[PDB]
Amino acid sequence: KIRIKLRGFDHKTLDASAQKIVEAARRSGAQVSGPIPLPTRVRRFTVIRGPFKHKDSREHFELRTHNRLVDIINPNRKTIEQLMTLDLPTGVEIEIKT
Amino acid sequence: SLKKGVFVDDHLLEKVLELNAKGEKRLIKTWSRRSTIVPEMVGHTIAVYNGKQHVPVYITENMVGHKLGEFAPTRTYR
Amino acid sequence: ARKALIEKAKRTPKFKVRAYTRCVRCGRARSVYRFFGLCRICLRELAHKGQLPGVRKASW
Amino acid sequence: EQYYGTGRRKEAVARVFLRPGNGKVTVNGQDFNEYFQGLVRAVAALEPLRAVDALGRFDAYITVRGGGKSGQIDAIKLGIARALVQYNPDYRAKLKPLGFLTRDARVVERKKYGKHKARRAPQYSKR
Amino acid sequence: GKGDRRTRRGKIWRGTYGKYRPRK
Amino acid sequence: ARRRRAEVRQLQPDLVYGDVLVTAFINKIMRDGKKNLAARIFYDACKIIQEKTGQEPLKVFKQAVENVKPRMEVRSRRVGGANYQVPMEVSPRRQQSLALRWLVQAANQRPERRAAVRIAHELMDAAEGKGGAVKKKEDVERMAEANRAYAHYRW
Amino acid sequence: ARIAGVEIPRNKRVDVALTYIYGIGKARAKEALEKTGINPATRVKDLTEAEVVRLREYVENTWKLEGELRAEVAANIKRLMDIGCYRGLRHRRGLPVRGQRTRTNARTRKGPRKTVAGKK
RNA sequence: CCGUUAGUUGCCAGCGGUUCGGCCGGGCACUCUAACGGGACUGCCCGCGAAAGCGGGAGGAAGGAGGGGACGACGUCUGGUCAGCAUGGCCCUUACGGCCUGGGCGACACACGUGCUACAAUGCCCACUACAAAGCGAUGCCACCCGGCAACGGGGAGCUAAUCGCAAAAAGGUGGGCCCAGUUCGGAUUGGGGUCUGCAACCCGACCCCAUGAAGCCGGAAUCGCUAGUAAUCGCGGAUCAGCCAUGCCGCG
Repeated sequence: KIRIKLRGFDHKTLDASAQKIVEAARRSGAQVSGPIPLPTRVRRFTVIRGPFKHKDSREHFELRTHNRLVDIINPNRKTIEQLMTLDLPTGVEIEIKT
Repeated sequence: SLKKGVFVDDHLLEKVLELNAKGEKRLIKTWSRRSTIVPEMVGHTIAVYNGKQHVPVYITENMVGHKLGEFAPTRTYR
Repeated sequence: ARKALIEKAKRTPKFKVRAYTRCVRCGRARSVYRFFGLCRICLRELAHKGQLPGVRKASW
Repeated sequence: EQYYGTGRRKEAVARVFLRPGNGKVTVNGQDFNEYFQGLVRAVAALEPLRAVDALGRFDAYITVRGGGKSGQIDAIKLGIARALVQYNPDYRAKLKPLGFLTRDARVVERKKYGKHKARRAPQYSKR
Repeated sequence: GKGDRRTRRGKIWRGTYGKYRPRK
Repeated sequence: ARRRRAEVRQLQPDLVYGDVLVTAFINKIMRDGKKNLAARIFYDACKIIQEKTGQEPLKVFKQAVENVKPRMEVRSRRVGGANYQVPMEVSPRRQQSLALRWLVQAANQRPERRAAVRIAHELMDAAEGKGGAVKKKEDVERMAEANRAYAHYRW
Repeated sequence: ARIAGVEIPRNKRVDVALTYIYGIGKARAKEALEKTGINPATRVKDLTEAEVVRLREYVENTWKLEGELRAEVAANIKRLMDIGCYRGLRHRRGLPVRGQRTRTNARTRKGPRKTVAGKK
C-alpha cells in the first residue's frame, strides 16, 4: 500500500501530472484507489493599489496550494519502473509514504 | 512589571558599588533612566539625562522602587 | 538616509528586538509581507508580471 | 422502506430519510422538538408533509450540518419535500404551487473593500 | 457590557480569559 | 423608485394563525433581526388577551389595527412662497403600514415593564378604541381637516 | 443594620447591600458571605443578629476599609508627590496618569470644557 | 441546480461485531472535498408590437443581466506622490553624509473628522445547553495534566496539519437572579498587587486579580448609510507582528 501526496500551485498539471501515476500503476502493478482531491490552502494578499494614500480601492491577490492524493496496494518493482523517473511534472511536489 | 531582578543597568551599579567604599560624589551623571532605583543605595545625587540635559536629582528612602526617569521630566510646561 | 539604512538592516544587531524587515527591491520599511520580503508596491508590481508564481488575481 | 431528498440553505445541508407509517422525527440523534427547542419557526420544516396530507404517516431520520439553525429548518423543508417527490412523481403538482421545491439561492453577500460591510458605506463629512 | 473587563462579555470582546470567563 | 413601481414585498404567512398581517406586525416588533424573541412577544401577548378577555386574539388584533388606520393625512408641498400641508386620502397599503408602526411605537410608550403586556394592553386599548395609537391617528385625521382649505393641491 | 465603618446597607439582598461599603465590591462580598455562611440572597431586612455580628466581625477585620482606606489612598498620592515623581506632578496637574493621550479626550480628569478662541 | 471521475473527510444509509466516541472490521451510497461537464436560449404558450421588444402563463434549482466579483473609453482635474521606486535640474559635500546613547513623533486652554462603549427590562448577570461558516500553525499551534482566584508557570501528547491544535462561536435555547434604581444599567478614572514579551516597559506596552466605581436617563442647529440575505445585529479569522496601544483595515458567517 504505497500512498502519495502531491502539492501544486497549478490545478491543471496535477490532475494531469499525478494522474499518469494511475496508468503506470494499474498497467504495471495491480489495484488502485483513484485520485483524491484534498481541499486547498488559499493564502490571500490585500494590497492598496497606489504608492500613496488611497486607502479605499486596493486589489486582491491569492496564492492557491492545491492538494491531490494517490493510493496503490502494490509494494512491488513491476511498478517502481515508470514510478521513479518518467516525467511530466514541472511545478509540482511529492510526498512518498505507506 | 517584572519580578525576576529589577532590570537596573550594569554601568551604573558598577559605579555606585565602587563609590560604596567611601564615596560621596555629585559629579555622577547617567543616561540609563531605564534603570530601577535599587534598595538603599540612596544618599547620593544622580544627574539623569532628560534628552537635553542631566538633572541633579537627590535620592531618598521614600523613593526607591521607582525608575530614574520618573524624576527627570522630558517635556516643557505641564 | 535610505542607504546607510538599507545596509544597517542587514547586520544581525545587538539584541534581536532591533531586527526589522525591508522590501528587497523597492528598498523599504513599512507593509513588508513576510512571505515575500516584498513591500506591498514592489509586489503588486511583480505579481502583475507573473514573476511571483501561482500568485494571481483573486475574485469571488 | 426508505426515501431521500437533499435540502440545502445557506451553508446548511439536510440529510432527510423518510420511512412509512408513523409520526416521529429524529434529527441528529435527537427528538425534533429537542433539537429545535422552543424556536418558534421549526414547526415550519415539516410543512411539506402537512400540504400532501402525510401530516403524520411517515417516520423521518435526519442529519443536518452547516453553519446555523434557522437555515437547517429550511434545509429540511427541502429534503422532506424532495424525498417525498421521490416516492411519487405525482407529488409535483401540489408541492410546486407552494414551491417547497426551489433551493433558494440567497447567501451572505460578500464584504467589499472600501465599504464597512458589503453595502454599508463609510461616513461622509463633506465640510 | 463589552466594556467591562470583569464580565463574561467583557472577556470575550477583549479576546482574554480569566476568573470571569475561564477556559473550562 | 425612479424606474419602477416596486412590488409590495410579499410576506410569509403566520405559522400560528396563518396571517400575513400578523407576521407584518411581528416584524415591526423585531429589533436587530431577533425574529424569535419577537414572535415570543406577540404570542405571549395573545396569551394575555385570553387571560384577560373572552374573545379570540386574532380578533382583538384585526380590530385594534382597524381603528388605528388613518384615512387622511397632510403631505407637504412646494408653492410660490413657502409650504402647504396638503390633506389627502391615505392609500390602503400605507394605512396598514402606519397602523402597525404606530401600535408598536405606542405600545413601547406605555408604563408596564414587560413587553408582551405592553403589546397586549395597547392592542386591547385599541379595539376599544382609546389607545395612544388611536390618539396619534386622530391627531393626523384632525390635522388633515384643519388644512381642508388647501385640498385643491392634491396630486 | 450597621456593618462597617459608619454603614447602614438596607432592604436589598446582602451581596448587593454589602456593596454600599467603600472597599467592598461584588467580589469581597461574595467572599464574606461564604466565609461566614450567610445565604447571600437573604434580605438585610430579615437576618439574625447572630449573622449580622459574624458579618460585622469578618468584614471590619479581614481588610482595611471605608474611610481609613480612603485615608490611605489620600496619603498614597500625597506621597507620590514625594521629592516629586512623574505620576506626582500629574496628580499635581490633574491630568491622566496611566499614560493616555491628551490632544483629544482626557475629559474625566479635566473640569468639563474650558473653551478658547483662535484661527483664520 | 444536476451529472461524470475520485474514497484516512462521509455513514448502521444497509448488516455485523461497538469498551456503545463512526470507534472496529466493512462500504462511498449520501454529505463533503475538487476537477470536469451539463443547464437558460426570450427556446415554449397566450396577449400587444412592423420589428427589436413589453406584459403575463408553463415547465424548471434558477427566467428574461438568477446573485456577487474582476474588469474603469477619448479625456478631465497643471489632482496625488521626488518620503516606495525610477528620473532631468538644483543644492550640501570634517557636513544637508554617518554612528550611537537619550529624548521626540504619545505635548494639551482649546476645535473638527472617523470610530468604540453606553445611557438599560425586546435589558443586564450567573449557570447549564455542537447550530458550525472562512482561515492560520514544526524558531509554530499547543490538546492534557498539575500549581495558581486568574494573567500565567510547570510539565507534556499530537499534528510538515480535510488526520493534530488555535477553537469558546456569540447572538440562541433552558433554569435561576436583579425589579426600574444612576441601579446587579454604564465601566471612565484613580489606588494597589501581580503576569507576560522584551537588552530595557519613567516619559511610552498589553494582560489578570482587589479595591474606586465618573459622564451618560437616547443627544441643538445640522448631518451620514443602506433597496434584501441588504440595513440592523452576533461572533470567527488574517495580514503586519517580540509584545502592542486594532475599537483600524481585509475577510467569514
